[PDB]
Amino acid sequence: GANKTVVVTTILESPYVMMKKNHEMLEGNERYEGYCVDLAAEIAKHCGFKYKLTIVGDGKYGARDADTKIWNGMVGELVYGKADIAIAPLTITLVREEVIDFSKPFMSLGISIMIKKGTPIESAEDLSKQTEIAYGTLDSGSTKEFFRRSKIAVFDKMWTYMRSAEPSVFVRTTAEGVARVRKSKGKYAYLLESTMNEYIEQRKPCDTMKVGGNLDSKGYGIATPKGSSLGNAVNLAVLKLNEQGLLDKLKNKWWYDKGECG
Amino acid sequence: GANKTVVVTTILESPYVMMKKNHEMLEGNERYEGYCVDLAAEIAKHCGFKYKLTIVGDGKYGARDADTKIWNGMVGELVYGKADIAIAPLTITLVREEVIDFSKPFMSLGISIMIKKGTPIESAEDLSKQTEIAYGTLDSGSTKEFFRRSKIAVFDKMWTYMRSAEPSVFVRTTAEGVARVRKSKGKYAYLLESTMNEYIEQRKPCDTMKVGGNLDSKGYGIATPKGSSLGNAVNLAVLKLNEQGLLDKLKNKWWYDKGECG
Ligand SMILES: N[C@@H](Cn1c(=O)[nH]c(=O)c2cocc21)C(=O)O
Ligand SMILES: N[C@@H](Cn1c(=O)[nH]c(=O)c2cocc21)C(=O)O
Ligand SMILES: [Cl-]
Ligand SMILES: [Cl-]
Ligand SMILES: [Cl-]
Ligand SMILES: [Cl-]
Ligand SMILES: [Li+]
Ligand SMILES: [Li+]
Repeated sequence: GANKTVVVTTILESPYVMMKKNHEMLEGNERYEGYCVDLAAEIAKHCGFKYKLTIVGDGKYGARDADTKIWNGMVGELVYGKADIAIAPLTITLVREEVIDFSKPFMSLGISIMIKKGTPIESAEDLSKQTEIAYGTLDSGSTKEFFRRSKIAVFDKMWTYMRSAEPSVFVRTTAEGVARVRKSKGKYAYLLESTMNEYIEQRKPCDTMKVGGNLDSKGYGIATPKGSSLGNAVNLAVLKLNEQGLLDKLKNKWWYDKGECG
Repeated sequence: GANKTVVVTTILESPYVMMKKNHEMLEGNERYEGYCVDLAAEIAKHCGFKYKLTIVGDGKYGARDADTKIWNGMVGELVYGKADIAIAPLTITLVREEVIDFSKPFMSLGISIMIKKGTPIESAEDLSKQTEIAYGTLDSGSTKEFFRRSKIAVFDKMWTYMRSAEPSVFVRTTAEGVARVRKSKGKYAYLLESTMNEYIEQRKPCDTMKVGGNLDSKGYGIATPKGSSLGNAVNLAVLKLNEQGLLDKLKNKWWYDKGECG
């Protein structure tokens, strides 16, 4: 039948998607800005569709409840037909790949350590061998799931520590994790995706840093419902944008051109 | 119908696939060793297929002749039905994605600069601004195609330099490029994939190094003919192996555990 406007699901997470300061004077997609807003515009331009940015209702990326078998988050919105495409910092994982389609990665990343400057930690092994410096992750998402599911000795030890540490080492949002690092006088380290770690390192008050190698090597992908015709074109668009250098340009724009730490 | 042995196409390129020193005393898949040999075994274990490693007849990765429209290399073997899967350091690119299926990446990489130690070059921009130190790429493959197709000023300038430089700055094999760096007294720099650059930096006589940031960010993928049923399972296997840390283990095994430079 006739073309329809493509429903995009995304999530408010700086610098990927933010409401503009003047959003009340704007309408529709123009209310938002960020890396994923720019990426959505480029994908739509190359694929020739009109689209509407919507914000995922439950604030989650995507996981399946073990009891009800229901998928939540942006993955769920795709699985249940509430959105046509997810354009967000959504990690390509096996369990998600089984239920939705993903483009090839538009950004590479790995789990990483954020410390307050001066914290005597250089690696995941360092954290795992001690408890004076508490450490944790988001309470939902692929970083938490990495530790929960790991059979690698160091990361399994870290997960056992995280589950049993008091007070809770988990946080609900990136902002909460960053604030906790900044306010804990070196006694909290935050495990988060390297992309986000790099972004925060260039934000005032310039008191955090990424330390150590990444713990894994993953990618973010554009997601569509399994079998959706849109998937092929969107994937070719990601590859084209990468080959043209435009994904690198967008990362530089949102991470470094605007950096606040010199 | 009944299960059939899966025909794998690959290419002799160290450390991905090499003939064992004692290969004459061995048969079948046991004649070969390397990262991609180990990876093929893990993929087959997880997917439950038997397979035969074969070596691509024409020694190429995969490109389409502009006049005849015929695909060569491992891509061609898939397109024309001569192999069922390609397991090799095969870069995911747009033009290839249009004709074959690719798994999500099993290895990340970018184009990079190899110098003989002491060469006064730190970046692609450095190379592009001069001619005393000649520089080039393989005469076939995705690294050459990156420069040929680039509309980025620095890389377009480098391509124009490479096409017009005398004597020819192109090489036919990785070994030829490495040898040329080693024998040219600092007057040749080799543009190659970062993975390979890192491998060579750990090989005697320990006289090369990787310099500068990568020029792009790409991945190697396992390839199957478009629409092949094997593609889904193989892709899930790559993701599982990545999530288990086994791809990192294989890279360490073939790059660093065996490193010859300390
Ligand atoms: N990418 C993850 C969600 N996520 C995460 O787990 N850790 C982080 O530090 C993140 C920053 O932005 C999004 C993030 C997923 O897809 O679940
Ligand atoms: N990955 C490339 C082929 N290739 C390449 O172009 N440059 C290199 O330095 C390589 C090392 O191994 C394979 C390589 C393709 O798929 O064409
Ligand atoms: Cl509509
Ligand atoms: Cl282990
Ligand atoms: Cl057979
Ligand atoms: Cl440019
Ligand atoms: Li999928
Ligand atoms: Li494809």
